[PDB]
Amino acid sequence: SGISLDNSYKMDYPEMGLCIIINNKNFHKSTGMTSRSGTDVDAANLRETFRNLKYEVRNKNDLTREEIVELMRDVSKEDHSKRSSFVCVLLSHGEEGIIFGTNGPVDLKKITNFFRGDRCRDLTGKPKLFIIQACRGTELDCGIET
Amino acid sequence: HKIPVEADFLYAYSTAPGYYSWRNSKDGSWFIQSLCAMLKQYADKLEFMHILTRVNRKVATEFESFSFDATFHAKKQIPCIVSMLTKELYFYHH
Amino acid sequence: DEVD
Ligand SMILES: [Cl-]
Repeated sequence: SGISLDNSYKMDYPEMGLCIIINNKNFHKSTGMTSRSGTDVDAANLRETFRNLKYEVRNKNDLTREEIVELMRDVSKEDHSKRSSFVCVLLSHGEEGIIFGTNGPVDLKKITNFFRGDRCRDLTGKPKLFIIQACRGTELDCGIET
Repeated sequence: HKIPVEADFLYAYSTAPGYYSWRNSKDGSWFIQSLCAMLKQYADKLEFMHILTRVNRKVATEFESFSFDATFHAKKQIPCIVSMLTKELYFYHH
Repeated sequence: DEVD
């Protein structure tokens, strides 16, 4: 055939892939973390938005740190051979490098490690997107005019 | 050939390293509202990094906090695209 | 407006 280029990911597999949305709104009292009012709005916007991109969306609410890790692990071991990509949206309290289960924090690196090129071979070479609505610290941006 | 085990990840963070991230209890988070709007308007038109750059500008320009507490009033936010992708990503195909 |  004619000349070919391959500067863009193949996104015409039979499925776009999973969109996992972890929406943490209510935290165990002993953590001292406040309820994240308005996050259900986010979860619904994301669900609809990625539905229209033809992602298989799964919304999960109020997961402990243990449930987050098991869910990432389980999801990483599914058959992704027919899926173009993988998306994970995390909505929660956080700090630099960290997001919070309802009962305490999870290292971001621990979540993403399940999908490493060598540990999730069905996703090797395929885009793995992590979208993170959470603190990365406590600095505030005062902005500048114009 | 091998590829790096860290290749082909994209981390779309809502805020710069070290910073608070803002969420509106009524409208949702600045970043997520902006991300969905820009995906809706441009997913059939722009490559993903260019979509996320529109999200950066939307959050940067259209939002500013309002607080009775002077420490938290009038603050701004810039999201943070971290890309280890090796190709362009279009959500549509030909 | 609240922070996360
Ligand atoms: Cl809510």
